[PDB]
Amino acid sequence: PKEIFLVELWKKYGEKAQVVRVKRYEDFVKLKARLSGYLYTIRVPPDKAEQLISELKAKNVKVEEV
Amino acid sequence: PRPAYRSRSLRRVKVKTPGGRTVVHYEKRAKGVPKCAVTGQPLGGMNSKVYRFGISTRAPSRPYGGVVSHKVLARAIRYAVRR
Amino acid sequence: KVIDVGRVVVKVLGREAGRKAVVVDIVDENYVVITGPKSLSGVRRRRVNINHIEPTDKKIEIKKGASDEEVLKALEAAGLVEYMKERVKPKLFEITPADVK
Amino acid sequence: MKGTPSMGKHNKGKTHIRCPRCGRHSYNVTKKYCASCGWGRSKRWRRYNWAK
Amino acid sequence: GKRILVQRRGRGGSQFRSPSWKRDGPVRYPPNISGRGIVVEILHEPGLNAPVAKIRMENGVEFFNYAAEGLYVGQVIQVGPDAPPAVGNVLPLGKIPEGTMVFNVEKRFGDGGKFARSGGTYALVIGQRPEENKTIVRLPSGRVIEVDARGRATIGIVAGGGRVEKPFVKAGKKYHRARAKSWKYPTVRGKAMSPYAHPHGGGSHQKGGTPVPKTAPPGQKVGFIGSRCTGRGCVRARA
Amino acid sequence: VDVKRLAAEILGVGVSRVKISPEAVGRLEEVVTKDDVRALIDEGLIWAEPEKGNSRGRWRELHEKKKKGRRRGQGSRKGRRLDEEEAWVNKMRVMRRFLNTLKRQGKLDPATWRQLYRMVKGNYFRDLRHLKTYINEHKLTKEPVK
Amino acid sequence: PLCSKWESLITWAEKGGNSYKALEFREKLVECIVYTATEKVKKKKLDEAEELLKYGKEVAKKFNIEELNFHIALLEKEISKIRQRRAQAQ
Amino acid sequence: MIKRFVITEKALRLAERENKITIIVERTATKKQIADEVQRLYNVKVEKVNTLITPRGEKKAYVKLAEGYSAMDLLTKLGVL
RNA sequence: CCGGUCCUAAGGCGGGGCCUAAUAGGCACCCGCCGAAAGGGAAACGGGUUAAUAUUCCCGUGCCGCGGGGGUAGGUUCUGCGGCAACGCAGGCCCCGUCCCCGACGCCUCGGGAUAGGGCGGGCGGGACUGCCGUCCCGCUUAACCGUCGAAGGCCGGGGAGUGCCGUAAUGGCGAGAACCGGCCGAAGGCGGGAAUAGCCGGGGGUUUCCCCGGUCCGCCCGACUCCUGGGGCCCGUGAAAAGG
RNA sequence: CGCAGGUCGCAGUGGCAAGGGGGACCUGACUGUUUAACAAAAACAUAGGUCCCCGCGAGCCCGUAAGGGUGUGUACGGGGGC
Ligand SMILES: [Mg+2]
Ligand SMILES: [Mg+2]
Ligand SMILES: [Mg+2]
Ligand SMILES: [Mg+2]
Ligand SMILES: [Mg+2]
Ligand SMILES: [Mg+2]
Ligand SMILES: [Mg+2]
Ligand SMILES: [Mg+2]
Ligand SMILES: [Mg+2]
Ligand SMILES: [Mg+2]
Ligand SMILES: [Mg+2]
Ligand SMILES: [Mg+2]
Ligand SMILES: [Mg+2]
Ligand SMILES: [Mg+2]
Ligand SMILES: [Mg+2]
Ligand SMILES: [Mg+2]
Ligand SMILES: [Mg+2]
Ligand SMILES: [Mg+2]
Ligand SMILES: [Mg+2]
Ligand SMILES: [Mg+2]
Ligand SMILES: [Mg+2]
Ligand SMILES: [Mg+2]
Ligand SMILES: [Mg+2]
Ligand SMILES: [Zn+2]
Repeated sequence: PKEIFLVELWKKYGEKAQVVRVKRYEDFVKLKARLSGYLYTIRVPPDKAEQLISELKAKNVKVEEV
Repeated sequence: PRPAYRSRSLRRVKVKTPGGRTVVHYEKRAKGVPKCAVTGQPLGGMNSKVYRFGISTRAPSRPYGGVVSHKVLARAIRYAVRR
Repeated sequence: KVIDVGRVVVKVLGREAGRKAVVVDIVDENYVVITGPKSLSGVRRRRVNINHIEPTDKKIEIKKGASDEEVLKALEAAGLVEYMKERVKPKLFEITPADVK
Repeated sequence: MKGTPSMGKHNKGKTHIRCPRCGRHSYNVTKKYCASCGWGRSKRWRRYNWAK
Repeated sequence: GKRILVQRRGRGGSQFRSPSWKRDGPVRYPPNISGRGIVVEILHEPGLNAPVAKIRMENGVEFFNYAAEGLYVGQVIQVGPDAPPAVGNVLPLGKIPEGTMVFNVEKRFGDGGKFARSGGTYALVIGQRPEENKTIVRLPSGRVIEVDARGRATIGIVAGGGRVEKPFVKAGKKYHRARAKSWKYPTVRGKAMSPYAHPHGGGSHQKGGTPVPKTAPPGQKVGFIGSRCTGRGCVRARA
Repeated sequence: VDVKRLAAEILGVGVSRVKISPEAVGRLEEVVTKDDVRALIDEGLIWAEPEKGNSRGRWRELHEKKKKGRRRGQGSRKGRRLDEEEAWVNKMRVMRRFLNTLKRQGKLDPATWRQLYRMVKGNYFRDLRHLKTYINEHKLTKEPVK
Repeated sequence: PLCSKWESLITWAEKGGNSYKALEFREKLVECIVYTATEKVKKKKLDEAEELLKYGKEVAKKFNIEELNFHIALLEKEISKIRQRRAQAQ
Repeated sequence: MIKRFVITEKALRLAERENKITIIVERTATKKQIADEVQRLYNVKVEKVNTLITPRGEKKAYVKLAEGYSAMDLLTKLGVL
């Protein structure tokens, strides 16, 4: 598993994921892009997570809550 | 594999698991780093810890790279320029 | 002085070690500007520590702060162009720890 | 010590194993031949006339 | 049974052999060295009697020589007839001036060096007889011999001298030395055995033996073996 | 089957701490699987007795007394407790870092520093307080060291 | 500074037109600051952490890295909580 | 190459819970040959083969069928259950 | 992905040859091979499951070797770029050769850094006891793997020092280049990701092991015989080799 | 780690754990080794001393032989006695 801090970098893997897992906390949200090779995690502010989640759904990437 | 763990060839590493057990992991020791062909000292840029063979190590950007130290190369070039 | 404008040198350290160049400018007691033309020898134009170049007995006549084509025309005047393409080869098997203590 | 205590050391080692040619527990693993039929040192079968 | 210790040694059992795998290689001249070389290493070799120099020739040939005293790592040495008689140089014996101390002396050219190889020893070049290609040398024992003038020697004395002047203070110290050598350690006196195990073994008051002739057979040829004389009188007659 | 062997694996405790209620003696003969044991554990008919931890109440009371100076007299010592070699290491580091700081701040001249440095190494000073008194008594600094 | 090797590589990669590498070096710069500062806070080396956070705030301004600001705010919040507990205990 | 099926309590549990059939084969059969034989005889797809040699000298294979074929259905079809 | 399997050690066997009345007897020579389940050496960890296997089954998260597809950097006579330098950075592709290095190494001793483990005070939950006191006990965990950071040590640039000056646990260091300033390479391990969704503890409801709820915390200390690092000393003793990289 | 004070017992390293000491002679210098199953020693070994055979195609030893050990060695060395 790998951690990415930049949203722009993470989206390259997020757009190609088999599934994106969402784990919510009070101050941040973990988004985990499950690719065939690696699980890519990014921590984002909750407002950013909603925007990112909407874009992934619009690109027909599966999003699940864990 | 049990007498193989009685020898000190492998590191005995004690680790606690997420299940609450403390186990011993038997791990390999580091390989020696590349050394200068003249002085035998470790070469700069290549003395990182490596635990298995088959891993490509990048040599410094210099003629003769990870073969001799910069000190040996500079002196040998000074000799050749004159000679 | 040996390391002067026009003195041909061979860099001994760095990525460009072993390549011939020419001193074109003097900055201070530690640094001179060498540009053994990049298209000719592979040394780009920048300052260099005088401890990282070995002087050669060959010297050319050029002006202070000379440019790359002025250096190029002077090397062919002295007929050293093919000299400035050969890279010095060390003989590592003749070095012993006594020399590099 | 030569009796019962020393017998304790015959618990783990071996001189002979089973021979692939004759099947007896007679193949000397160090010498690499069979003490009964000679396999490994003799292509002919070992058998002496002093043996019945 | 009854074969005595000297007879069992010849069978070459493990306890009588030299553990020569502990060493890097034989210390001998290669047959075709010439030119200049560099001393690249000076090493301790287990079981040897002197430090060993590793020499690299210009053509990349490496060989082991016993290190001359004063030889240093990085020194340039010269091999051949043109070589000056300086310490560490390897010269044909017919070219070495008289009165010169030399070591690792070949008896015939190409044998690799035979005489004056132990630490602190040397041979003296006494004379030259070039009409038959012979050099006269004095060996460490004092014996004067003739050698092939084309054979090679090294200039100087063997390094590591004075080793035997310091006592082996303990039995354990000699024990560790013996393990790098071929010696059987330790030794039992003949008169400490029973008669079946030695000619000296036996009686209620055990005694040594009188000398045996040179024709004595193995198993009888122990003690003094065809000795010219014994004791202090023999040393006096030797002088 | 031995129900205690199975129960210990399920409860994750030693067999020595598995208790089987005597009211379930009728049901012990019917146990076949570990799931059967899990039924009995759920019904409370099999449980684990809490482990014993040695109580430290007596030790904690004694530990406070020893901090006040009690029970460490001549008659209670059987061997060496003070590491003399470690004491030297502490003594050198305490003194040297004090003297080296004074020199780095310019309060001590290097000639005076060297004399005190060698005197510290020579076991002249008993402790840092003794070193300070010597410095103050002999006016080795412009201002007294606290 | 601790993460100056990454600052130079970003300039070097950008000056060469390597947009992909400049992004990767940008990621490594944030990793260097956040990972090191987080470890210092976890070990309660608050002074070492604060110097990293100060430098982190400057390079975030220099390179316009929004995610660096978000993670610095999180770590500063944890630092104040640690300091709050210390002062109360004192 | 197949000698018989194993229909023990353990084998039947692995059929229902892990989609595996258990067979006894010739001791010299390899995992490659076992997978080929099962596919040819029964027209299923084999995911993987685990093998062992029993203390009585017989080779046993736990053959996991791919995710479109039922181990329980195959045993019923063969009439070995 | 745990061992064998591979490699060579001390040594051994076979063919050829030489010896032998002869062999199934001997072996200095040539060729090959064998020789370690404690040496060298590719790659897996945690949780769950069974009557009985568990790094092997199942779940999750990975790694190695070999091969292929796409993208990218790069290339397409000719060369990658930066830095005074130590050295840094995606550093094109295929074949062949040579060299070097790693593999690869004792004992004694003493400084430094960690981790396993242990403890103290507070908190939350649960347990023990009853004559008096209210104390005592248990849980509060975090694998491999990815990233980043890196102590000692070494090195680079500046500097240019004898009224010396800088030190250590100890030995001490310096125009054969000190102090001091800036930098480069660089452990165990830390931390984030893994990962709380697991496990544990407590409270409930089912049924046959499934579901729900709450906690999984704060601040300190000791600390190895385990792991890492460096300094010093000893030897008439010097502490393997090869595969592989 | 120390100081001052109070105090109990027959007994305070209270159990556990834990040298009796000194003088002299003979003898082997010492540590070490030994009769597995009646001998542990003053016996063997030992460092040190000394003598002998030997310049290497040697000396001494093994093998029927081919050949071998010492020797990957060389008198500050190999072997053999006391
Ligand atoms: Mg092994
Ligand atoms: Mg090892
Ligand atoms: Mg017997
Ligand atoms: Mg045997
Ligand atoms: Mg021996
Ligand atoms: Mg006797
Ligand atoms: Mg007799
Ligand atoms: Mg007689
Ligand atoms: Mg007699
Ligand atoms: Mg007490
Ligand atoms: Mg002391
Ligand atoms: Mg198997
Ligand atoms: Mg093999
Ligand atoms: Mg079991
Ligand atoms: Mg507590
Ligand atoms: Mg000390
Ligand atoms: Mg007692
Ligand atoms: Mg005695
Ligand atoms: Mg007896
Ligand atoms: Mg007895
Ligand atoms: Mg005696
Ligand atoms: Mg005497
Ligand atoms: Mg006599
Ligand atoms: Zn047989």
